[PDB]
Amino acid sequence: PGSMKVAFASDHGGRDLRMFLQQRASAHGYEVMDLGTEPDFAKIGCEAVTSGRADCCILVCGTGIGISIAANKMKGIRCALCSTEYDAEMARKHNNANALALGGRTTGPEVAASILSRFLSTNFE
Amino acid sequence: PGSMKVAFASDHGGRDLRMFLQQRASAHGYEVMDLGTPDFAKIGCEAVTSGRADCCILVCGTGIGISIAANKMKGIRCALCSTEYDAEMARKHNNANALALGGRTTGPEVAASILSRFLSTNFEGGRHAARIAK
Repeated sequence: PGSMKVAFASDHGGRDLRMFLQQRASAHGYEVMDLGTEPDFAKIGCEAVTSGRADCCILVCGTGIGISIAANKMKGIRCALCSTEYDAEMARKHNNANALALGGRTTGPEVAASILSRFLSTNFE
Repeated sequence: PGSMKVAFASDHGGRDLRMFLQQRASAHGYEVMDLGTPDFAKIGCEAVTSGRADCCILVCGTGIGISIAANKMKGIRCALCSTEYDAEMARKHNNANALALGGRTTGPEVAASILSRFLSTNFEGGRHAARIAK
């Protein structure tokens, strides 16, 4: 986890939850790359990953749907939109996801945190 | 509603859900196209990109791998939804023309109410139309 560089970006509404998630990531040993607060925060999160500067990016959005669509439309990005820990577990084990979209308007913080936690610790098969 | 052509495709494990959602859409007046049981995603999406269906519904394990692959196709916007609100926003804000559902993660009644909200919500093209890119 001390090895893994984890990038985060959010829209305006998602800043609070993003920072909460960053702090849970730091507290479990992850290296946090806070990419800031807004399209804009789209290319930005995904480019940290594709250019090798970050191992994955965590994108915090309204529902996550618009961002998951956009993220996946980029070369070398596999973006999972998860609403349970099982989703995040599968996203990694089966889909080698390198981006997690989370919906701040749709997912409680503690649930977003347990989804994040599982995404970060699951290895690809 | 009577005017809308909806395509349906699913993986092996997703046939029960697919059929069930097909029945539900038929009875609410939709024109259903059962395309059958990641070949099935390319197939679902191609009904949309060729002009044969208005949207496609894709029943998967989690929906995650299908939504990724579906979104890699030009002119496809695939929404993996787990609530009716997700479905509503996927259409209103994102103009999704593909819905991904996870048969392993979503219960049949929740999947049907997601579908029903997906099929009856229109894109808000107007507000997005004049936004200035760059």
